[PDB]
Amino acid sequence: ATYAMGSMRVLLALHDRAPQLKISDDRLTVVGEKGYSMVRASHGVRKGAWYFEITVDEMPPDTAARLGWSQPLGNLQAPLGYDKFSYSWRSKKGTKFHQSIGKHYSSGYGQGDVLGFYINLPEDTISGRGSEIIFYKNGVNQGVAYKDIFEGVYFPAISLYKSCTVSINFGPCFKYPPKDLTYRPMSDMGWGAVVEHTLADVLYHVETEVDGRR
Amino acid sequence: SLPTRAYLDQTVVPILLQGLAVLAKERPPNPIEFLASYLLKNKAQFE
Amino acid sequence: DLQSLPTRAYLDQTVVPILLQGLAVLAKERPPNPIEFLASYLLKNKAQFE
Repeated sequence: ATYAMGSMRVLLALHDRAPQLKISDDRLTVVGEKGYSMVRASHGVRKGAWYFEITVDEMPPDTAARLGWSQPLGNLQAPLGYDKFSYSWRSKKGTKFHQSIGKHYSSGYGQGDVLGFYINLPEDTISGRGSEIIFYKNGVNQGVAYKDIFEGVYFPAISLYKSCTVSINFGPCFKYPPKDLTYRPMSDMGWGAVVEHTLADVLYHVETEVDGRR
Repeated sequence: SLPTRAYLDQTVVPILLQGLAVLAKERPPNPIEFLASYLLKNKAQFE
Repeated sequence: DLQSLPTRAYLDQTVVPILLQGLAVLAKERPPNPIEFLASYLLKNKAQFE
């Protein structure tokens, strides 16, 4: 059995997606089609603090997005946040959705906004700091949207209503990196990042062997 | 002549990253030889 | 066995030790053909690492 390495980079998933969504060749941009449907990223996280960004490239009138995090069982033919498996943030009025229950959260977002998505899943689920989902708008923390979330693997997730266009940035370089929290970029989950980190560590070691350090 | 890490970044790190990536993807039978061959077959694109 | 190892452990057990020594030799010698020097080092020294 060969190691299940997944995709070298974190991208929008090839098959773990609603077939009617239109996904770019580089698998970082997606366009909605008619009623709400969803796509997950190719890697998801189980523990630790993680971050990604989404830019609303175009949002014509009468189009909408619900963006956030989804476990593998989240319904791909429903808006994000429809069931217990996902948590989302709606462009219209900034509502937060989970199990189809929409609650006041923030002001709305739309075309040109760069949104940030933070999740923290502490190792110790009893005495740890507590699990959290936090949304950012153009670098501004919008508050803890959800806490004490269902344990599981969470994938960056995008659901779009009609023909709006968004682009997802998993890292490592973000437009508005949060100033108030630590995190790893979602891009660290691609096995190409593990290769880069392995070599980066080796190069640091070589530098110690050759130059010493002061 | 640059510092150690700088020197390796400008000479071999880009092609080495690529060979390591192919290595990790394909897990070939003789990885050291496979990596040495990869560096030679692709030297010109980085030389 | 080895094809089943996670990415970093796979590299640990295959190429990292020879690369760790080879990159240091390269950094000290500064030869005019770095890439080929490194590829040569791997072939000349493979036996002590396989």
